[PDB]
Amino acid sequence: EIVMTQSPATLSLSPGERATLSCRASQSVSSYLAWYQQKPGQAPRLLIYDASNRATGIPARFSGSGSGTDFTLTISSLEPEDFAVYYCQQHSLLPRTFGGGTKVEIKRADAAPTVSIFPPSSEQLTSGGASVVCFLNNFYPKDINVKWKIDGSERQNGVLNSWTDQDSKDSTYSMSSTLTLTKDEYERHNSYTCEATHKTSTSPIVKSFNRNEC
Amino acid sequence: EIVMTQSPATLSLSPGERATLSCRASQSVSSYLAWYQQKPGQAPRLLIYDASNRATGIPARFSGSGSGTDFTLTISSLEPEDFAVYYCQQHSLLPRTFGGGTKVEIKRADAAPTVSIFPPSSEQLTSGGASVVCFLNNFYPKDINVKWKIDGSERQNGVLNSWTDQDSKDSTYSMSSTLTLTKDEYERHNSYTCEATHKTSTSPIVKSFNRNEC
Amino acid sequence: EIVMTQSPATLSLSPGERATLSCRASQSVSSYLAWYQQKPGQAPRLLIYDASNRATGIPARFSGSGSGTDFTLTISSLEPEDFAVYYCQQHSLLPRTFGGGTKVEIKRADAAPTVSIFPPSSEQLTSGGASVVCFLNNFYPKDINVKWKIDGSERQNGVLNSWTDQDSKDSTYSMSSTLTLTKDEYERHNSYTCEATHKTSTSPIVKSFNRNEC
Amino acid sequence: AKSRTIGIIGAPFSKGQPRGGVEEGPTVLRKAGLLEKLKEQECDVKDYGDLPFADIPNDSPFQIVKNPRSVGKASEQLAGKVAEVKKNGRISLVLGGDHSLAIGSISGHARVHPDLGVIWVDAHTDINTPLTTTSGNLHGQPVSFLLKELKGKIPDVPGFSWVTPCISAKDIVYIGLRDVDPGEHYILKTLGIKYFSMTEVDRLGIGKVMEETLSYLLGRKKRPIHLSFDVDGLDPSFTPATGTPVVGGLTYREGLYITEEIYKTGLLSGLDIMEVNPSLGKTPEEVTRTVNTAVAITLACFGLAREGNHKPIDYLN
Amino acid sequence: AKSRTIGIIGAPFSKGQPRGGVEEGPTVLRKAGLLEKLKEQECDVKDYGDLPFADIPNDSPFQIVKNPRSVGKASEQLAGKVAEVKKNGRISLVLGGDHSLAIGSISGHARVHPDLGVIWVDAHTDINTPLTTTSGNLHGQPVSFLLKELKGKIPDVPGFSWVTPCISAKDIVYIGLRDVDPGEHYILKTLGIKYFSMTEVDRLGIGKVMEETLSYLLGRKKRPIHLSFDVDGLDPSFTPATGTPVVGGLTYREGLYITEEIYKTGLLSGLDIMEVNPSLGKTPEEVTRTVNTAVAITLACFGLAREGNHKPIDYLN
Amino acid sequence: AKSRTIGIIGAPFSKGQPRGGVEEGPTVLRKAGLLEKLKEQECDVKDYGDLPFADIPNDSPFQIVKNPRSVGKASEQLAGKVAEVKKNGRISLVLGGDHSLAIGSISGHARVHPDLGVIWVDAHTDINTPLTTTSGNLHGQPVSFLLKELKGKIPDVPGFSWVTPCISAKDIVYIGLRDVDPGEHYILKTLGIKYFSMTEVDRLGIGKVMEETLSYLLGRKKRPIHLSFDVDGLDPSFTPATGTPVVGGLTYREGLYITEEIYKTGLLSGLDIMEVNPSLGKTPEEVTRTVNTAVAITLACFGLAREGNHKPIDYLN
Repeated sequence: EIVMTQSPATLSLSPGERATLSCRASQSVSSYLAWYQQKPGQAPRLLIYDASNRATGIPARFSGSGSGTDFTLTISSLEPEDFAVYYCQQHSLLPRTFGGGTKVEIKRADAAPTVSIFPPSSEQLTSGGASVVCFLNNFYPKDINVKWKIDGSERQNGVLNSWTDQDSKDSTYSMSSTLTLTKDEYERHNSYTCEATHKTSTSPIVKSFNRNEC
Repeated sequence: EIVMTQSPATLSLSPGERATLSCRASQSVSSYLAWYQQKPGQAPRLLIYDASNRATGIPARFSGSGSGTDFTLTISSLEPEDFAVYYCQQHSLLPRTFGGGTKVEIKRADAAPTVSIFPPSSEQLTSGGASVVCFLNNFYPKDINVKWKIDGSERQNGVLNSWTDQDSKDSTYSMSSTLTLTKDEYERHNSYTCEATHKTSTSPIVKSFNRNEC
Repeated sequence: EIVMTQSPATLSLSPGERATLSCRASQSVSSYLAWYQQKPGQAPRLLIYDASNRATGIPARFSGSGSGTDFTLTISSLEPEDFAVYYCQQHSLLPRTFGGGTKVEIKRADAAPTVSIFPPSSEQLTSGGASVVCFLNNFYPKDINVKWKIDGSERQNGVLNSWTDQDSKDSTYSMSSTLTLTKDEYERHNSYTCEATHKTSTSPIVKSFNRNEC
Repeated sequence: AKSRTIGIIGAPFSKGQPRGGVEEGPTVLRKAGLLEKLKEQECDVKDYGDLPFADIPNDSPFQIVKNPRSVGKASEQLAGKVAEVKKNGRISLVLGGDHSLAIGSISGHARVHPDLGVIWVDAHTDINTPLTTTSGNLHGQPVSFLLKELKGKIPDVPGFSWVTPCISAKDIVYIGLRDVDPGEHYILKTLGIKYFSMTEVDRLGIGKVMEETLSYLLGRKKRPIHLSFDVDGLDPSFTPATGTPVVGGLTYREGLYITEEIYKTGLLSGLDIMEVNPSLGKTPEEVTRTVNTAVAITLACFGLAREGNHKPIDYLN
Repeated sequence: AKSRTIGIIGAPFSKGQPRGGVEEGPTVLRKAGLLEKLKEQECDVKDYGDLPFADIPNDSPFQIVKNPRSVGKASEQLAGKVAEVKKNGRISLVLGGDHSLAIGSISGHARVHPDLGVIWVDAHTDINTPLTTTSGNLHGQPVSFLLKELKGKIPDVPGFSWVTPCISAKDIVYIGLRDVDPGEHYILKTLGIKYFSMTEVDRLGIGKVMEETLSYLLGRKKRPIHLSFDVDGLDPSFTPATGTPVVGGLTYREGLYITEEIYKTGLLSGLDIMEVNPSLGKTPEEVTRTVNTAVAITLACFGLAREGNHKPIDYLN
Repeated sequence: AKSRTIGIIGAPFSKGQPRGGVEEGPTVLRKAGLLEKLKEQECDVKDYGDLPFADIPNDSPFQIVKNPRSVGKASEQLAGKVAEVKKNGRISLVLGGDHSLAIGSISGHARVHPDLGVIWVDAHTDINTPLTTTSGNLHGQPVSFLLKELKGKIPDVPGFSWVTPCISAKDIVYIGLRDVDPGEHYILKTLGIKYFSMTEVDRLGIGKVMEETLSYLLGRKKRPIHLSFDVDGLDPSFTPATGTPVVGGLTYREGLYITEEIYKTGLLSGLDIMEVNPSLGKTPEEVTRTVNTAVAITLACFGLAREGNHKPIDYLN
């Protein structure tokens, strides 16, 4: 049992220069560990087999080093098809731990989210439910805290969030704030606020609507 | 591990003709399974040892067949002493599962329950409790849903039911609806309803009483 | 697995005569068990190794007997440095259970607790908490039940107690009644009672204070 | 070559022994890759498939012998298939199953070679008759239908009308006996069958036992050897997933030595691997040890010596 | 018969060895049915019951020897009972317990047969004296009270005033030595006792070892054999539930071979089964393997050969 | 004495074999107290410490042979240290590690004694060349750099420019072969190396095997014996925590007998304990059995007979 730690937890580097990564071992794995290229929704493709030597079908640019505690993975010719989570794997000690994840993002000028909210349908009120979802579209980077409030008094334990992968063209992100309430708790209150907070937003953007307003 | 399934979950056949049962295996047990006669409160008496051959003290009528996936148990001369739960047991694969249960009931013209309710005693109010039990006596078949209500608003998580075995003479069933409330929740409300529902009852029979009515 | 039972659960004997203890086995350990002297906050020092024979550095007075089910430990010359919890250990059967604990206290004329209460600080009200602790100091013996009340209606699940070891000089005990409430539940009520009960107290001593009284 | 020219015959049959589960005999021995582990060394392996064993519904037992007709029909079908694969000049590797199949597996072998010798490696003698049995299981009675000297002490068991006794009492050798009935030991001492029980194996050692065995069968005249190998004859620390395990058995070393000395005669002409029961291992690791043991026994029957084997070309090139 | 005429003597005694729990020695060996497993073959089994061993309260130890008086009184009571069951012409099956009982179990046997020979199957020599011991446990000193040549190197241990040294140094054979003290090995090489340690057992094999053992004891004159069998002398893979297990022991095959060759002399006249400790198995399966091993050793002492046994009537009827 | 004058050389090296974890070879064998268990009997134990093995960063492999420069530098450093401890007149106890170190551990031994004989106790022959390998691991190729007859069939592997072939084909004995490559078996039959595979060990018994081994090496002329002992050559029931275990191995009894017969020649002059891997035991109990087995093998190499040992003074005082 050896914990394998990766020092860049996330990474955002524009298509261009080197993007050297890190994988630190808790013991001396001693030039016996590997590297991977798990794209989202794919099988983890092998990059490097034992700390170097560029395993069998890698294009030109994924050399690494090691021997034997803190290893590197150099992406010298970044090539924007390579935007995937990278994993380091020790192998010559059991059990066989992996790294943590090295999500190489895309690096652009920080985009503001389009903070937009929607009431539940009247069809859902005929079912007995109330799902209030605030959609935040086209933002960069990821980090947004969204606060729901009962007419100004904050909401917990009903909020669900769905983050996207980074988009291919504008390199932004999208997010729902899925808040589900009952039919009774819907009809008790009116002003349903979506307090969004992004780094581009100097003030916390609060998007709201009253019940039966539209 | 082989799940043994019995196709008649329950059975109700009057003293008379054949009552052929079913035991389906999930593999090929191949003429290596058994049959049993667990009377209520008794030890499971052996009927058939390996798919036939009438094991050593069976009267005249409990032949079966098989070989090797879906087996039968014929009760050709029904004989109303035989009203007991029957179990099939595979043996030549481990672990040794049994069947599910084949509760051969008595088959009569469907009886109406005498839906009767009783308040808790005043002795119980001097203890701090309130047990409201609605007794349903002499019904056939078993299936009755009983609904308790807080003066018309339904009750949950305090209702206990005690079903009898089928009676020897009239072949009916009996059932308590044991509802236990506190002393405080007793004194809050008056009309304590027993909404009973039997197949003989075209309308749901509601038996009720007010608090301190009798 | 043999449960080893000690018949004096507690013990209080003044510096003086014999203080013979008990260790009953559930089988025949047959002269193969031991004795210990765990002082509070110390390592359990060995008294007797196999039912007798005074193991290697014991002063003059810790002889015992046995062979083979219910054993004794004689403290003939009591010597008030010996006020510690004593443990008997069976050894020649696995697993190796110990006794229960034989807390030899100090035996004086029973002291009354100084039942004293304190409000939470106003500093704690600026934090959002309310810790109401009733200190009971210099009592003997240990047994005191302390009741907290919401202006006369009893309190549960917030009461913590911290008992001391018996003091060296006056041979008494001390106890906090650590009751922690919120800032809101503090401001709802005023009279915060400490219903203490000691054997010297013929009446249950209730120490109280109003909110913002002092 | 003359040896290691294998015709595999599966036989998933269980109605001789009570512990149901040896029907996955050929299935587990093939899914552990017995064919592929034979095909490295020069083995002309031809799989003849598992046999279709029908289910006779009115399988009325004998007095104590139970399921007689199913075992008789199964062994007749197996003896036909073994005679078929021995007319092709192969070595009849039969693998079941249970020892009840060995009636047909030796009778069909004796339809082609009437002068064979059986090395019956088993914990038990399996020489019970339908009159002297206590269990009545037909995995304990294959030998007593085969011996010529027991003609007359065998009742006409239904389904066994075809069985002609094919071997004599002085042409069979037991290796590994450690659980013998009183009736079995009385038959074994009356007929004078040369047996090497675990007393003699502990005394002489497996080298002297195999030397005396091959001198007893092949010393007078070179003749086909039919190793009928049981997996409870080995010690249950090595094969726990068998039907009737008896502790204190042949070690895995000694079993491999028996099969290697049978191979180095070059006169092996039929192999039986019976009583493998993968449904009785308390862990899957126990099943894995049992099946790897039986596969290693078969591979050492067909040429895999523990000292190593090389193809006859120069490797320093 | 002359042999297999057993008088069982239980002896639930533990105060020689430290690991308490061998008091369930006869209880577990009887509840595994040693009596009923003897009574199939022609064994006139007469249970003489467990002995009542008193608890001496002031059991003051010696210098290093601990609990001396309890062991001395227990062995005197056992020697009286063994002399009683050998005046009845039986075979004194004693089963404990621990090796500290073997003082009485050989002395009471020598009160009837003064010319016996002891086959001491043990992992250890148990030949420590009260002067050369390190543990001081009396399960490691039964032999040195019995040898005639060690008269004078034994202090007057309390409770052992009755012990007369009964056997000589050339009338005892060790089989299975693999954990010997320096004092024990010095005594064993000074007295010249014929010992078969695990080096000689690995060299010669258990056949040659038992042949040389029976030629050493019974070659000059036929005399009673007193097999004093320990269950740690077998390998701890077979008997893990013993007091002092030492790895690399006699296999279960070799132990059964020793007892079968002792039986086939027909001169067995006393059996000791010591150091069975059912409270030390890490699983109940370990206790089950230990007790089944010791029961199988006793049954193979009293006639159950692994090749099989039959009553002398015709079975083909 | 002349023997049991030990110079321990640790060698925590792993870059020959794939299963990383044998770097805790000397660490676990020393923390089990090999030094202290040697120091009871008269052993002038001098710990020469673990060797510092550098990490060559650009360790570019050969065609199939992988990590060549690290193994070559490690064996050169080890051969220097072994020549140092053999100029002090000791017995070069080397303990690793893996068999890739045995190149240096025999070469440095042959720098002092040019006429040594290697008893290579291993499950494998380890006689693969860089041309005939399939794994390419250098724990499978130490012998083929050492044999004088294989000069010319060995390419100039980088890091092995210093290796002079030091022993001949008729001066090495294999004991325990049960997993041999086709290339390995072809080399073993071409050179005519006297090997005792598990077929011959099951046939002759370990007494006859060790007698023929010592007669093959020491029968013509008394010469230093270099026991290079592997812990997968023993059966994996005794050492499961090794690199490449192969079932059906030498029992713990037979391994102790081999080492005792090597000691009783008095000509042991170097011991190698390789392939101990404490990170592969499925339980810590498996690691405990492996390390206690290897420690007992080393202690029986240096005088601890199973029959017992005593210092030459009177103990009855």
